[PDB]
Amino acid sequence: SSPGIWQLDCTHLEGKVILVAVHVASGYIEAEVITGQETAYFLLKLAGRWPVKTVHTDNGSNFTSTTVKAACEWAGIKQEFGIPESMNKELKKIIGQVRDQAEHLKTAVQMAVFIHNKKRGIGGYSAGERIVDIIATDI
Amino acid sequence: SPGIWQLDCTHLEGKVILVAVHVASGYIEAEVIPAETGQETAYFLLKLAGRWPVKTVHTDNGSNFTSTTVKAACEWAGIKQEFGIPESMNKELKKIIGQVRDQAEHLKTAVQMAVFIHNKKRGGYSAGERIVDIIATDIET
Ligand SMILES: Cc1ccc2oc(C#Cc3cccc(CN4CCN(CCNC(=O)c5cccc(C#Cc6oc7ccc(C)cc7c6CC(=O)O)c5)CC4)c3)c(CC(=O)O)c2c1
Repeated sequence: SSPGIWQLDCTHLEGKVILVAVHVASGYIEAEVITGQETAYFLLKLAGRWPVKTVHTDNGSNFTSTTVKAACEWAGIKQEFGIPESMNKELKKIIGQVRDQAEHLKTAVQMAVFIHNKKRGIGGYSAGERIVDIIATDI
Repeated sequence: SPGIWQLDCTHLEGKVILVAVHVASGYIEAEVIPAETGQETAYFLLKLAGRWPVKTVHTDNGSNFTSTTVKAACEWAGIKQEFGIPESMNKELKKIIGQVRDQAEHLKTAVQMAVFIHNKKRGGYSAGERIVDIIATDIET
């Protein structure tokens, strides 16, 4: 039972910070180029869109943001340390494939997210379909 | 109507709030645009299409037909912009936004709290469960 289990991490590119959330069971990702207020905002707007019940991070930075805890409490997210970067260097390759189609890094990040979530291998389901499948199976 | 959406704008506290509605489910996506249209709308649409099936976006004025960036995003992501929109849920949303406004320093935070409530509440099924139900019923169909 991992419908609402997510992984949260940072990555960096062109001197900017990319927050990345991974739905662990599906591989589905959401990201944004941005501190604690920013992380809390990102988590709230994630949690309004998917079932978000547990978020795992692997360092201490999110345990020291008062707004992040406030977001956790408001939305009912347990923020837990540990495990339930192949994804960040998979996201970075795609960002590289597209970087010249957009003026802003923002945009190239979101095109890369698009491709990651929509792409297949050939057959089966994309990450975007799996997360919907997982959730639909759930209720 | 799996990938059918309608896009509209609302205003609070001197700000603009882009609001995307998945017509069949009532599920909504919103964001406080710092500016007004243009590359803000194109970015919002690209994010949206990276998350959901977005095939047809309906609007009922001419504003989005005059943005080259919006047109570039429609064609990058495979979204047909279509005019006409044949409901009152900017109304609802601001109702919830008022219920929570004192819980957030920033209007955008309070908008996103309103989206949360609208999508999760009921009863039977919430908008958030329906859009998933509708989409999962479809992949297997
Ligand atoms: C083919 C194609 C397709 C798509 C395309 O698209 C584009 C584009 C674009 C673009 C154009 C212009 C501009 C920008 C970015 N612009 C926007 C505003 N940006 C301010 C951020 N500002 C906070 O993020 C912020 C600021 C302050 C506060 C917070 C917060 C919070 C918060 O959250 C909470 C959650 C829960 C709880 C309990 C509390 C909180 C709180 C605290 C509270 O409230 O109590 C957040 C700056 C940058 C982007 C292109 C063109 C291309 O590229 O070729 C393109 C091409």
